[PDB]
Amino acid sequence: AHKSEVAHRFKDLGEENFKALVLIAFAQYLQQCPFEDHVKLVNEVTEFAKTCVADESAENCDKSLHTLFGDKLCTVDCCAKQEPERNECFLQHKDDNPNLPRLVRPEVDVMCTAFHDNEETFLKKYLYEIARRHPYFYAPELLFFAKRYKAAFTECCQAADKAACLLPKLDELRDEGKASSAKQRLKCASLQKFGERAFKAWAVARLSQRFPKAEFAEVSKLVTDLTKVHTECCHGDLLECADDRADLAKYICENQDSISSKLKECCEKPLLEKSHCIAEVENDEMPADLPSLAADFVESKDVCKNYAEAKDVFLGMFLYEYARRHPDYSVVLLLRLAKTYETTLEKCCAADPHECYAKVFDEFKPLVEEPQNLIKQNCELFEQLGEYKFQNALLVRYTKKVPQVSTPTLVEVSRNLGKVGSKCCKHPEAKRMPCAEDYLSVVLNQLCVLHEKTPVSDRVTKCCTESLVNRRPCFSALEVDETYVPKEFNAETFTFHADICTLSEKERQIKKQTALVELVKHKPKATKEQLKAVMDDFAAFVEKCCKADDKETCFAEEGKKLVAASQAA
Repeated sequence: AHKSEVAHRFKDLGEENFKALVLIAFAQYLQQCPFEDHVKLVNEVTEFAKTCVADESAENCDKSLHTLFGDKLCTVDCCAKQEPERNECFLQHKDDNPNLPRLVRPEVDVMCTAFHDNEETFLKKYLYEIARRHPYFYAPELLFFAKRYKAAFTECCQAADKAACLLPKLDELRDEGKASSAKQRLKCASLQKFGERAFKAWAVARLSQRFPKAEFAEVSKLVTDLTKVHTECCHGDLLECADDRADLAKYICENQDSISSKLKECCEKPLLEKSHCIAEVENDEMPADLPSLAADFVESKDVCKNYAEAKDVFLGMFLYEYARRHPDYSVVLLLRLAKTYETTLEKCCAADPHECYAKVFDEFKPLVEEPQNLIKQNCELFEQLGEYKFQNALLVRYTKKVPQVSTPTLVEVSRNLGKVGSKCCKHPEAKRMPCAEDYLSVVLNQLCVLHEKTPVSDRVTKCCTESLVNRRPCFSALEVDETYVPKEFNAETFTFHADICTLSEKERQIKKQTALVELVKHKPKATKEQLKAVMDDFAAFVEKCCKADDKETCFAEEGKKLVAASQAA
């Protein structure tokens, strides 16, 4: 009996997780609102929520969570709209690249002092700042990040060397957070742009790979519940999303016996760690005697009838049975193979159907080989180059493909592309295609959503809108764009300053990679040798001025000589 929905979620979630998730919701709905205004609205909804728990029939306790949350957000556009369209307004204002200050961390002493001052406020500020910069962050998972963040401060602020303790695990939480955010961003793009059916296929493939002993009926139930959780989170219904995720972890842990032998120690963890664990569990071992797919899906005389009479269950079963047998294939490849199976059946069943669809698996061969070769070639390139130089190679390659894309986006995307080598090439080859290609889908989706805000490349739009599961081959097949009009060297392109001499290795790299993008934009048809000449000359230029007696003056004078020697080469 859910008479009051805010009381229902408050009871299910507990006060602490309830008010954290309301804060996340508000910061993702209005990314530009100051922290103090948000905390004020959160405390008010929490106090009102308590009245509802005290009396579900009290005034306004029957209101939808959107009506209640939107009303408080509108106490500080969308606010002129009624609550079927007001929520859609808020959601659609979400900004993947908000114009917000770069979050710089102060000295370790200053942080530990602010933490000891008010631990609750310190943690709220962490939630607020991450959620406003990542408006699709998987909300229950952000609660896990905040728990680990607090634990790092609790422990390390009482150590002898507080920075030697604290900073490595903050940096790990920061990097892990941006990876988690990108992964969830792909789920939200899948659901919002390509619909529930696309996400459900994705979930069937992913869960069948991980839980290959599970029966189809079990996988389907898990897929239905998982789709509901992410539909809610991606639609900003964060309290429901977190509640249903906990129910799902509970269901899975109550049914390990029929799902996976690998869930044993995930299901012993506390609430948040348990759900985090299940979502990252290693694939279970597949059952030993699995029959060839050919019998039921290729060589039965009933394929066309079953495909016509029971299309969704039939193709779902095909994907389940194919994916559970192929932990070595990427998820997007399995979805490609499922689409190919479906299209071949549509053609064959309308034409000797039995002879036609007897050869369906023969079309899978080129689809399987293309990613295998892509990964083999790039992993050996990564072997001889290393992460940084591999990034440089991909940066040039992708700038040539889509030169209209903004330089910061090209730099961030390509650096993330390069990290696939350190992430996946080291793995044994069996796990290497799912590692590499499913991570590429996350990073290309970052390109898609960063570009969608300010569209400039027709080919990016084309690859991003045509077909989710074909995106990576789409981008891989692009060659150098001959229609781009090259950029002229201007003042913003170059002219370097003495601040470059003391940057972190990471910021030094980013600034050199930024310059690399710009001179590719200047001559998109430049060969590797020409790019290397100009970049070594820029390198020679940065070392001379950094160690000159008079920095900033060297940078101004030789900086003009550099752009002159670059536009000449």
